[PDB]
Amino acid sequence: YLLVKHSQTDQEPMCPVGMNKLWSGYSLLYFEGQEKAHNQDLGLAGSCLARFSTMPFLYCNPGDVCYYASRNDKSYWLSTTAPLPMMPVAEEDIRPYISRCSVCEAPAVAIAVHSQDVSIPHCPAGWRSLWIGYSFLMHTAAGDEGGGQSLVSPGSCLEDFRATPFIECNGARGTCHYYANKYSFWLTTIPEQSFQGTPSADTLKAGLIRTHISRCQVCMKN
Amino acid sequence: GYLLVKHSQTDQEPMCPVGMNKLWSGYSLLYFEGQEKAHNQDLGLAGSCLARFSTMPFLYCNPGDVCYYASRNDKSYWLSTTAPLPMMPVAEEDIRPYISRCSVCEAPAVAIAVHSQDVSIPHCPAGWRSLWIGYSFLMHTAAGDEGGGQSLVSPGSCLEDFRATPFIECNGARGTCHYYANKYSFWLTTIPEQSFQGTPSADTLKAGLIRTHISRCQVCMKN
Amino acid sequence: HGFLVTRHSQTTDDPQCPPGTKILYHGYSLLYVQGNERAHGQDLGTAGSCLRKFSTMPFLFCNINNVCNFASRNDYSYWLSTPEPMPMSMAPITGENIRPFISRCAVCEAPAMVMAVHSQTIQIPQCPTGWSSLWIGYSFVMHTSAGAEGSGQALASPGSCLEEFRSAPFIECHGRGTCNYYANAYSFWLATIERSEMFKKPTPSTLKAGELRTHVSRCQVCMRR
Amino acid sequence: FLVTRHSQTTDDPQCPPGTKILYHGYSLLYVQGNERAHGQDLGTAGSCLRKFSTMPFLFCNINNVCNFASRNDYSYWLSTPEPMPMSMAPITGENIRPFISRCAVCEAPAMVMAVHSQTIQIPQCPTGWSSLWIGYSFVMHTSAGAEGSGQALASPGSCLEEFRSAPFIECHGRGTCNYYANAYSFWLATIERSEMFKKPTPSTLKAGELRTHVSRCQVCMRRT
Amino acid sequence: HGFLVTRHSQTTDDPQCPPGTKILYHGYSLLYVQGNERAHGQDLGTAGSCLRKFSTMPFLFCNINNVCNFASRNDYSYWLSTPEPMPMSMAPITGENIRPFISRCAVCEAPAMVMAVHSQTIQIPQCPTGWSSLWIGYSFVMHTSAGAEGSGQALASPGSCLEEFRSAPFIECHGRGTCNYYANAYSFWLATIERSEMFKKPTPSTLKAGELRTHVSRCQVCMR
Amino acid sequence: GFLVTRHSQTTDDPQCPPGTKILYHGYSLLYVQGNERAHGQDLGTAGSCLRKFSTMPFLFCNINNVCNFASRNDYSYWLSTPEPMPMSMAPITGENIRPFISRCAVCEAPAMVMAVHSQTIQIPQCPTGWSSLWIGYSFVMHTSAGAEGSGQALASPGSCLEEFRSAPFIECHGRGTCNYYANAYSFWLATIERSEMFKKPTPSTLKAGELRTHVSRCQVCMR
Ligand SMILES: [Br-]
Ligand SMILES: [Br-]
Ligand SMILES: [Br-]
Ligand SMILES: [Br-]
Ligand SMILES: [Br-]
Ligand SMILES: [Br-]
Ligand SMILES: [Br-]
Ligand SMILES: [Br-]
Ligand SMILES: [Br-]
Ligand SMILES: [Br-]
Ligand SMILES: [Br-]
Ligand SMILES: [Br-]
Ligand SMILES: [Br-]
Ligand SMILES: [Br-]
Ligand SMILES: [Br-]
Ligand SMILES: [Br-]
Ligand SMILES: [Br-]
Ligand SMILES: [Br-]
Ligand SMILES: [Lu+3]
Ligand SMILES: [Lu+3]
Repeated sequence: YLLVKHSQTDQEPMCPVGMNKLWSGYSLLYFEGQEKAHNQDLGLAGSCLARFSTMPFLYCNPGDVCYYASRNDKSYWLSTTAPLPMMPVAEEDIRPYISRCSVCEAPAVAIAVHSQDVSIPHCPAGWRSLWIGYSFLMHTAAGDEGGGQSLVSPGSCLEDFRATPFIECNGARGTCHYYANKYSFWLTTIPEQSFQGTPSADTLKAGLIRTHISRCQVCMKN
Repeated sequence: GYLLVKHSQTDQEPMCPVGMNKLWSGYSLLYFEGQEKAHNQDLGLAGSCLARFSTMPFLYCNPGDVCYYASRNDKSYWLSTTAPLPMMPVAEEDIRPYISRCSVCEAPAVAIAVHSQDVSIPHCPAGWRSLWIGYSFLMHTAAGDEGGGQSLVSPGSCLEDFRATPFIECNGARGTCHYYANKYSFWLTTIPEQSFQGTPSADTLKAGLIRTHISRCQVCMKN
Repeated sequence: HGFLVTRHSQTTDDPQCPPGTKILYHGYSLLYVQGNERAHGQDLGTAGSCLRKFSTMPFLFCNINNVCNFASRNDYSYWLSTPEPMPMSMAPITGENIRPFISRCAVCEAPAMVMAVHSQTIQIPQCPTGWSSLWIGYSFVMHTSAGAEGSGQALASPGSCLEEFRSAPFIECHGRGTCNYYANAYSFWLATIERSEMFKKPTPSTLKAGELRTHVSRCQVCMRR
Repeated sequence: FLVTRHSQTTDDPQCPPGTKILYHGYSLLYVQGNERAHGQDLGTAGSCLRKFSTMPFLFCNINNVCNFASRNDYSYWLSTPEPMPMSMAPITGENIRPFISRCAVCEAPAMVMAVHSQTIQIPQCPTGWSSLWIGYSFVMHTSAGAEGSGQALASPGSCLEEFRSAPFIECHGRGTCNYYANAYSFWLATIERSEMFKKPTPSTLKAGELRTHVSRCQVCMRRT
Repeated sequence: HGFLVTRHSQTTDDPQCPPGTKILYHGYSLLYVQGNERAHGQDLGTAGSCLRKFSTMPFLFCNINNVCNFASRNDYSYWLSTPEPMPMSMAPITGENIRPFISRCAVCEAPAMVMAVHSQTIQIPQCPTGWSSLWIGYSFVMHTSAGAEGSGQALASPGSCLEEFRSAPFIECHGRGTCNYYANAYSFWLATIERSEMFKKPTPSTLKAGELRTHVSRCQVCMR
Repeated sequence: GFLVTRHSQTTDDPQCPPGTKILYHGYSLLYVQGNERAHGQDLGTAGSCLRKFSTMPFLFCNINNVCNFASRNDYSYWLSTPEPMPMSMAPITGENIRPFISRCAVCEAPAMVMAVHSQTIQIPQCPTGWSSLWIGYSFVMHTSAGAEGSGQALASPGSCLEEFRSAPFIECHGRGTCNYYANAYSFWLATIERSEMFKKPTPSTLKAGELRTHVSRCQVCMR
């Protein structure tokens, strides 16, 4: 099994004590080609690309012509906690904003469990805890494009809630930036034991958010 | 029987030009969203001035002879006022101060809009008089990739008051409206070049340094 | 000055031009088309919604290699329909069997401006002072079908005023030559709003056969005198 | 290894033989936020939530402000045989409970997969594998705004034990749920090998003539 | 009384106003724009499709925090083009080199209203009685480009009647300052429909250079 | 019981890689599109391998308990062979479609199978302790009608096509036709020099004879 860890810092994360690292890279969320998003599961090795670029892909048509950084495509990456920039950052200035990752060869499968409660969900019997966090569900940015995580995948359990955990890189421009239409979606905490048929609308400001976000824990068998 | 439509961008009905009889006043309708599909009204046409407001002014039916009113997840969008951005959705009566008003006036001739794509205000065609000057409002987007735009020759594309967020979203059955972060307004730019700009220079503009970067326009009427 | 007004019979018979107008030509009622999954409509109040010749595939497309393809992919065309019922089989209609389902239209020249007004009530709104009546109907604003794509009508255009209410006012056709009604063919109409409730949370309502048209906004198409 | 099962009823499904239970929950098909659909494969634990809510998520913006059940988002869940009310009006509150399918997430000793025959016959499990259950090939679906998601054909999620023309229900942040006319379920069709490369013969089927025209599937585990 | 009519040369030369009308101004032919992935066009029959100044990015967008961004993302602008040959390299065109590819337009003031009529045959449709001809052309209905996004023309408007048929009538430009013709740029035109074929399965056809213009509906722009 | 699916990209059945055993063969399904909504099957999974082919492998049902098969305007997309479009460039139908569809094999493997990408013209090496199953080119996503489409997980064998093709898939319709269209786009990982990772990308337009050499390479490995 392959355990994927995203540091959410400009430093590569360490692999668990008893695990060999296959490679390190940059946290890829999704590509957008022809305004169609194609995502990588944050819990799968595909979300950890060894080499970064504002435009890491090219495209071809049946006429046997391929175009690289010759149109208007873009890429999205999991970001670090660096503060929001006033203007787009270019080239070398992008580095501090891209989350780093490591792919580790593990002994057994890893899963994520979610409580939909303020309490941390316990790992199944015969399973050990790797880390705890918040239930990251989906995201949207340019247009209605975006994507989401598999709740059983470790990628759906980010160590801490973050309003805008990803950044947009505008392909051929060679710049990345945080735009106002960026949304992150998270599972909520539900007071009821198991059934809530009538949600009570609410707007949450900094400091009063986390108590409303579902908790999770990533576990590995044994 | 030509019609002139004016949107105040305030909670007060606009006055029709002297000599033009007002057919009616209403609320500034930008667009409806049904099944996540936007259907806009040209701000320069009378259809954009709806006499009676409602967070859900429409209903829909399917071929099985069943119609649903405010029974799903549709919405409506309206031109807004200068009322301050609320910290949370405003409900029912509290919505009123946020909705722009409009008037439909019977005019003697067809009115048009001209745009400069410059800091300088464009003149009306020879023989035409100015009704008002404003800023070049091109298009907009909000929920999802839905939204719409104005006809540059229509008076609807020329708003007297520039505003980063000229419209508000009403969430249909909820009976509330609010300003969400994915709301975008698009305006024609002021181009430094005289007539041909083959290489734009990216830029980010903060408040106070915006209006001088927005194309200007005038709404005109012959005579 | 050359004002025009288009009228749709919603039947296989040509509609008569409204009082005070003269006939230009008749045709079939085109609502909208969908090419490469993108919908583009023609306002029912304009001559563009009235084509002399019908076809399940009224258009073709070309690429930058100078190659055009006609009825060679998976495109659509939507037309206003008649009261003709769906076949008992509920299967797609083809060939000559399509004829009875397509609405007819008339493009007429008017001596002055033509417009529509909506009451947003069950009552017919009166024409503005000095304007004469051309016809009355129901407030038809937009529609959606395949892929939730669609188009709509300008609220001051005669096209937003359909003379006969139909829960399914249009039929879906395909380049392959088939047409049919689908459960997701939705018609949107202006609702009735009491002035006192304009700023009150809408009261949900589910309507069934017999009580549909009694809760839809009414309209009148008028012409300046 | 995990295996997820959906009862498609208000009763908790039982873990298949050879597997141990982890937890039970409600069957989540997919959610729709800011007009974008995002599903959880029915063959994974993500399709099984411990708690139900018409709005099980919230969204946050660039200004670090989150909004919960304030806009027009959706949640979709596998449903039960519960009849649609005669009024055809939206269902609310506790009255929603009878319409929501239950699920079980179980730990299995070996990998599990689904196979499809594309005929009325049940596809055999590969040599060396054992059957956990049989069903009908469920591929994808669409609802509000023609948005939707689908199942991986190799996953048990693409093999529903009970065929349903309307297998899921639509809910809104408002707290309302209902079956709408545009709710479509897509299934693999049956194909005669003699007609694989022939123009498909169009067909419109009605009640009682449905199941016999949908591809069959079997969920198998690589053990014993 | 003052009614505008817009004409597009589809070349680098300014088109002349038709007889009976007087010129107001000349510009470049804007087909449509694409911002935040949504297309928005300007009907070719209106003055809005004729801009005094050309730019690969003639607009900017502003957000709820009162901040506007100009040419910093991935938006587009599309313009009617000329017969200018596509570069041998097939690479994007930049800066001043874009000029030869952009169509010019003229906005004219007419004494009466103008309309377009379509024959849906190879015959030039006659103007209604009491209307005079301004020009003839081919029935242009809609188009799509990047992201399959696009817009169209009102068949009742002169914009639906292009004087020069072009398989590739427009060019795509980006805020970056690059423009080019891409393989997914599609132009849709009204087809020629034969009377006995109206209610029959359309006969599929794939046409190549030389047999194109002959299978496209003709039109005529008329003035009262 | 780990699984790995392989696609021949020809009419011949592909063989299971050394060290793995065959379960069954079929036709290579890339994705389907119903009600204008695309849904794909990762090429590295058994879901992309159907025992039976058809231009319309699915049907749909509504809440009135009525199902429709090949009765609207839906699509199916399949990985294709080297067979070119007929000179007429018109849609292919019936038996003539056979030569265009790729075959696949679903195999059982002793251990985990994964793909690695070099993002260079070099073939990436399998991790220490892993053996090779096959090598290829980095195929990540695709789009066609309406710009809809799907893609591959970068650690999935499906992101590693053994033979590069500018047009690796063919489009089919419920009406029984299939063909290549100009807007059928295939997206691949590009080659990136380490010193250029954080530098503005250098645009490139590639033509026949220089395509394959500018695409990232990959290798499918098994522990
Ligand atoms: Br690009
Ligand atoms: Br558990
Ligand atoms: Br922004
Ligand atoms: Br907090
Ligand atoms: Br609603
Ligand atoms: Br927001
Ligand atoms: Br077609
Ligand atoms: Br249906
Ligand atoms: Br009724
Ligand atoms: Br059953
Ligand atoms: Br909501
Ligand atoms: Br419905
Ligand atoms: Br049945
Ligand atoms: Br841009
Ligand atoms: Br291209
Ligand atoms: Br030709
Ligand atoms: Br079909
Ligand atoms: Br094509
Ligand atoms: Lu989109
Ligand atoms: Lu959309």
